Amino acid sequence: PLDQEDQDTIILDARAGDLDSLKDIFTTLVSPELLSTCKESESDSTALHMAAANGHIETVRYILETVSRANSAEDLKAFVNEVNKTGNTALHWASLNGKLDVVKLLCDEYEADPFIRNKFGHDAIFEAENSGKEEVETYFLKKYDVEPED
Amino acid sequence: PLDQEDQDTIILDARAGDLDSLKDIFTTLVSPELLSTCKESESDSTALHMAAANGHIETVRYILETVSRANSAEDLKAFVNEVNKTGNTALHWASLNGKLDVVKLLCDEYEADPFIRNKFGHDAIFEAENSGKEEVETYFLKKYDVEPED
Amino acid sequence: PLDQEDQDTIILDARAGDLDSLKDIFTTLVSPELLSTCKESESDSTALHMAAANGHIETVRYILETVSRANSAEDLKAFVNEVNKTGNTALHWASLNGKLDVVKLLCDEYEADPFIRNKFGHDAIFEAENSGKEEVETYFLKKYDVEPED
Amino acid sequence: PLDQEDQDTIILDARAGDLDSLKDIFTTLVSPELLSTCKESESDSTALHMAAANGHIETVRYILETVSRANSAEDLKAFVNEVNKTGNTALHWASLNGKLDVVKLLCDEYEADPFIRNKFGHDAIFEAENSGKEEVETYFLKKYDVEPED
Amino acid sequence: VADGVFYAELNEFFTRELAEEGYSGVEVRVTPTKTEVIIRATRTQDVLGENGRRINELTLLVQKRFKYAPGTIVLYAERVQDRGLSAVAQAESMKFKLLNGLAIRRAAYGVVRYVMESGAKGCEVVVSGKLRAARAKAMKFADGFLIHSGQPVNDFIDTATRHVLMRQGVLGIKVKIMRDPAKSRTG
Amino acid sequence: VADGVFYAELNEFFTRELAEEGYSGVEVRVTPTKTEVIIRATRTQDVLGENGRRINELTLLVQKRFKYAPGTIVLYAERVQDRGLSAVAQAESMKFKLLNGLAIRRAAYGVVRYVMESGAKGCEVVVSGKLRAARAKAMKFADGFLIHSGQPVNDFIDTATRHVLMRQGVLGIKVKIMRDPAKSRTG
Amino acid sequence: VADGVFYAELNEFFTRELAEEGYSGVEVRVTPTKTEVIIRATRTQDVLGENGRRINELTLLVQKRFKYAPGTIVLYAERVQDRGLSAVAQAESMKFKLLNGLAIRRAAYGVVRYVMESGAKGCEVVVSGKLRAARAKAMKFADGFLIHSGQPVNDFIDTATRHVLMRQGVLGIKVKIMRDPAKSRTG
Amino acid sequence: VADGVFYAELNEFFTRELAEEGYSGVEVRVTPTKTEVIIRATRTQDVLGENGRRINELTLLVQKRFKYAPGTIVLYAERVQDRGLSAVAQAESMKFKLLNGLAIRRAAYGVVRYVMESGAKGCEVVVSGKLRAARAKAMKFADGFLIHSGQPVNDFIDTATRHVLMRQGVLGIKVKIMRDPAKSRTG
Repeated sequence: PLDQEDQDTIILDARAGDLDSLKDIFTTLVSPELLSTCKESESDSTALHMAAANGHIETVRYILETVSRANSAEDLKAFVNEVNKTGNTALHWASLNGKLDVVKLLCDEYEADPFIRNKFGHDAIFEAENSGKEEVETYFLKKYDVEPED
Repeated sequence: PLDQEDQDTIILDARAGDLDSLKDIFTTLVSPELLSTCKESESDSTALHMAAANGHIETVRYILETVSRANSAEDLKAFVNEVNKTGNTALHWASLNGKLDVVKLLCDEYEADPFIRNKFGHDAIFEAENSGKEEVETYFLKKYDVEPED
Repeated sequence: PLDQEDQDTIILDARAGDLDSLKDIFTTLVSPELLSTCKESESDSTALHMAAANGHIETVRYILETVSRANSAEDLKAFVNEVNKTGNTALHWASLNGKLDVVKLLCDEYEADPFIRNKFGHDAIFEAENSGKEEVETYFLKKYDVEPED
Repeated sequence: PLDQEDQDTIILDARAGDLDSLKDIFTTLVSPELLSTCKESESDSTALHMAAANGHIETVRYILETVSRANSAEDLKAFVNEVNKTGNTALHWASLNGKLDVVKLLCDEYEADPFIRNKFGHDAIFEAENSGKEEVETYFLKKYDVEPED
Repeated sequence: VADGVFYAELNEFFTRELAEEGYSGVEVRVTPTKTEVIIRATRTQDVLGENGRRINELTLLVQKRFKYAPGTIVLYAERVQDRGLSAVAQAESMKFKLLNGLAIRRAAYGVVRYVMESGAKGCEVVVSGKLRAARAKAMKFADGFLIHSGQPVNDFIDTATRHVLMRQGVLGIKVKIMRDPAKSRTG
Repeated sequence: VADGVFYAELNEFFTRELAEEGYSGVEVRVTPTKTEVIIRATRTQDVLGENGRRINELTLLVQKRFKYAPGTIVLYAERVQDRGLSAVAQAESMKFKLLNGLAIRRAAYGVVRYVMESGAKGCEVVVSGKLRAARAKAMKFADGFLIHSGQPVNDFIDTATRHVLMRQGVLGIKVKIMRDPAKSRTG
Repeated sequence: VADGVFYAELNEFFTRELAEEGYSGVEVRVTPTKTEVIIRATRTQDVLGENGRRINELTLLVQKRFKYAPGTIVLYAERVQDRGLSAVAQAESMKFKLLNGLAIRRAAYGVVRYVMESGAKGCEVVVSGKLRAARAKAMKFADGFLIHSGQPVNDFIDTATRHVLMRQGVLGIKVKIMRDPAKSRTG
Repeated sequence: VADGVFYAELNEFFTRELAEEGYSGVEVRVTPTKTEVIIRATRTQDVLGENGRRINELTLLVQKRFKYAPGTIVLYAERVQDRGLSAVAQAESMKFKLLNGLAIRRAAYGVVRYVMESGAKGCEVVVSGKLRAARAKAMKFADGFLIHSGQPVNDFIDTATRHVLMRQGVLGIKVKIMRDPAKSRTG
C-alpha cells in the first residue's frame, strides 16, 4: 500500500504543523485508517511524535481524532503509546520539549502512559524533570500517583 | 456543725485506707452530705486528696459514690476538682504518686480536670511527667487533646 | 621478724594520721628499713596507701623520707609504685579521693607512675576523672603527655 | 615627543608578541627611557599589560629589563604596578588569563603588588580565583600571607 | 516507707521554700526511729548554705510543719539534672511513649509541652523510620516538631563535601556558604 | 581564538556595564567571519531584556568600543551559578589547593577570603583526617575556619538519641533541648 | 531556531553515543548558513578527546545521520553539573513545586525519584514551617523523606554543648559520644 | 564521715562484686550507731535483685569483709548515668579543664581517653572561638578531635536550602544528596 517516501511526506507535514495539507491528504488521497501506520525511515517515530515535539496542539488533536475515529480502541491505545527505535513515546518528546498543552491532551483525553520506559530506562516523568520543564513535571505529580522505586 | 478535730479524724481514716470505719462514720455518726466539707487544718486538702495520693482505690470510689449520691451535680464537680491552699487537686497528688487506677477512676467516671493549674503553674499533666510516672502520663496524652502552649 | 598484728598497728596509725607514734615506732621499736614491708592482712596495701587515701600530707612525706633514707633507690621505686591485691597504687587511692597535695608529692618529688593499670584495667588518670576529682585530673594532663590509646 | 599613533603601534606589537620589532624600535627609533610612557588610547593600559595578558614571557621580560635599565628604581616600581582607567595592573590581567610564568616573573623578580584593588574592589588574588585559574591562585597563597578581611 | 500524702506535702513545702535553689524533687526512706529525707536540686550550694545554715533551718521548720519531734528526721542533699532540660531523659521518655501505643505526634507534643513548661528556650523532637506505607522498601520518613529552633537565615545555606587522596592519608573537606538574603531580595 | 587582552577588556567593559545584572564572566569563540561572545550572569532576564533590548544595545555599544564592523559579532547569554557562592566549586577548589601542597590553614583562608569578597553572609571550611601525629591510629582531627556562622545560643544545646524496637519496624528518636541562658546567668 | 523534533533526536543520538562521557543535554542555536550544537557533559575531556578526535568523528557522524552538508554544523562543549545530583537544582525544583500547589509529600517524592534515577546513593528532602494547625503560634513542623541516609548507630549519639568565658574570648564546647550498642544489648 | 581508705576499699570490693551490674561508684554517710552506704549503678534491678536477694547477700558479705557487727550497716541503691558516656558531664568537664589553664588539645585528649576507656564506640570534642590570632576580628576557629565518627561516604554529601514564601506562611526547604562513589571512581 503506502510507500516510505509518502509516509515521510505525511510526517514532515505533521512536523511543520501544516494541518491544512494533512486534512487534505486524509480526506482524498490516503485512507485515514492508514495514518496510524506512517513511520519515519530511520527512527520509526510516528506523526504524533513530530507534532507533539513541536507543540502543534491543533495538528496533534486532529491526528488523535482521526486515528480514534478510523481505528479500533485497541489500535488507538497502541498508537498513542507507540515507541520509536529508541523506545520513546510522543509523550517523551513532548515532555523533553516542555509542551504542556500537548501533554494534557495526551494524558487527560487520550490516556497516554507516562510510565513507559525507553532503551535508557527513562519515562516521561524523568524526561520532563531532566530538561527543567517544571510545568510539565508538576502536572505529572498531581495527575498520577508518582513515588520512588527499587 | 462538724468541728476541726473530727474533720481530721475522718481524713486521717481516708489516708490510712480504713474504708470500714468510713462507712461506719457516714451511715451512723455524720451525714454523708457533709463528707464533701471535711478539710485538713493546715492544707485545706480533702479526704479525696488523702485516699488518692495513697492509691486506695476502694476508699476513693466510696468517697466519690457517697458524695455523688448525697450532693447536687454542681457540688460533686466542685468537690472532685477541689484545690488545697497550694492549689492542688486530688488528681495532682495521684499523678505525682503515679497511682494509675485512681487516675482512671477520677477522669473516666467522674470527669476530673487534669488542666487545673496550681500556685506554681503546674497541672496534673506536668506533675505526672515531672515525677517520672510514665504510665499516668501516657494515659493523659491518649485521653485528652494535649498540646504545648504560650 | 615483724608479725602481722604489728604490721596492722603500724598501718592503722598511718591511716589515722598519728605521725607522732609513727616516728616513735621507727626511732625505737622497729627498724625504718622494715617500714616498706608492712602490708595489711586482707588487701596487701601499704602504709603509703592508707596515709595517701586520707590526705595526711605530713604523714605521707614522712613515710617517703624514711623509706628513701633507709632503703636502696630500687627499693624506693618498688615501694611508691607498690600495688595491693586489687592492683592499686597509693596514687590510685589518692586520685580516687581527690587528694591533690599527696598527688603532687608522689609525682613531683618521688616520681610515681600514674600509668600503672589495676586488675580492672584502670590507671590513676582514669580514677581521678571517674570520681569527678577535676583538680587532680587537670594536674595529670599538664604534668604528663596523656593521649587516648588502642 | 612621542605621539598617540606611535604609542599604539608599540603596544600592538607587545600584544602580538613581536619581540623582534620591539628591540628594533628601542635600539634605533625611540629612547628606551620612553617605553614606560606608552599607553593605549582608550584604556591607559601599558605594553606590560598587553604582553602579560597574552602570556608572552620573553616579550614581558624584555619590557621589564629595558624599563629597569633605562629608568630610576622609583619609576620602575610605578610602572610594574601601573593601573589603567579601570584600575587594573598587568598582574590583574595575567591572573585573569591564568598566565603563570608571567605572574612568577612579575612577583618574584620585579616585586609586583597583587593587593592593588581596582575600581570594582578586586585584587589579583581575587581575579585569579574568580576565573578558575587555580595554578596562579595557589602560587599567590604560598608566596604571600593572604587572609580574609573586614 | 513514707506514704503518697507525705511525698505530696513535702513537694508542696519545698517547691515554695526552695523556689530559686532549683528544686527538683525528693526521695524519702524510713528506718528504726529515724526518718531520712533526701532533697534533690540543681545546685546544692544554696541548699546546704553556709555550714548547713539553710539545712538546719529547714530541718527545724519541717519539724514545726509536720510535727516531728527533734532528732527524728534529718535532711540530705543530692545534685541531679533537671528532668525537663535533660535530652537524655526526654528521649527515654519518648521511647516509653512510643512503646505504649501513643501516636508519634501526641508523644512529641507531650515532651515538647513538658520541656517548655520546664523553662527551656527551645525544644525539638524527631522520629524516623518506616512511619507510613511506601512502595519502595528503602523509603524512610521523619516527622519533626519544634519550638524556637533556628533562624530564617539557615535557609540560605548550601554545603558541599569532597574526599581527597593525599600521601599522609585521606582527607575530608566540607564547605558551608551562607548566602546574603539582602543580595537576592526582589527590587 | 580570542587573546588574553580581549578577555581582559571584555571583562572590564561588562563588569561596569552589567553591575546589578549579576555578571559572572565571559566565554568567547572565533569562527569564519563571525565572532561569538557568550555572556554569563546569574539572571539572564535583565541581560536579554525586553525582546533583546538590552542585548542589541550592548552589541552595538560593543562595536563602538572595540571597533567591530556591524554583523561581525553577536552576543549570547547563559545562566551560571556564582562561583564564590557555590559550595560545590569551593570544595573542589579546596581539593585543588590541598593536592598542590598548600597548607590547610592557607587553603581555608583563600577560600574564605574569596567567598566573603563574593558577597556571602558567612563561610565555613573544615578539613578532617589524620592531620597531625597521634599514638592511636584511629585518632582523627578537624580544623575549622568560619566567618559569621551560628549564635551564642547554640552552645546551650544538648541532644540525645534513642533506638526503639516497634512492630512496624525500628524507629529512631532524636531530642534537642536548647536551655535558656537567662535562667543560668549568675545572680 | 531548532525545532523540538531536532532536540529530541539529538538527545536520542547523544545519550547512546556518549554513554559513559556523562552526557547531560544539548543547547542549539541557528545562524546565517551555520548551525551550532553545544554539547553539555560532566567531563569534557572524553568528549573533546585527543585533539578533537572524538569531536570531529561525531561532527561527521552527525552529518551522516541528520543529512547536513559538510561545513553547515559544528560541535561545541560545555561542562555542567549533573542536574539530578545537584542539591542546589533540586532545592530550587522543590521551591517551584511548592509554589505551584503541589502537596509537600508529592513534591518530595518527585525529587527523590528523580535523584535516585539519576544514580545517587542517597537523597533527603525536608520541608519545615507551620505545615499543620496548632494552638501555639510558635509551634513548627518538619516532614522528612529519605532513601539510604544514616546508620542505626547514629541513634546511639548524645551531644552536649557548653559556653565558657575565658580571657582570650568566649569559647564554645561541643561533645559527642556514640554509645556502644554491643554493651546494652539485652542478655 | 567515712575516710578515704573506706571509699577506696569499698570501690575495690564493688567493682569486682558488681562487674556486669554496671557499677558506677558509692556515696557513704555515717550517723548515730548506723552507717549508710548508697550504691550507684546504671541498672538497679540486678542490684536489688529478687526481693533484695542480691542486696541482703551483699550486706552480709560486706560485714564479713569489713568486720561490721550485724545491724550497723545497710545498703541503698540509686540509678545514675555513667559518667564516661554522659555528654553533659564531659562537656562540663571540658569547661573545667579550659578554665584551669589546660591547652585545648590536652583537654580534648583527656576527655576522649576517658570516654573510650569508659567503653564508648566513639567520641568527638570540638572547641570553637578566637583560638588563634587573625587580622579579621570576625574570623573564628574550631579544633575537632574524634575517634570512630562517620563514614568515608559522608564526604560525598552536598546540601542546599531554599526559603519559600507561601500563603500559609514561610516554608524552609532542605535537600541532601549523597553521590555514589562507585560512579566517580577512576577507570
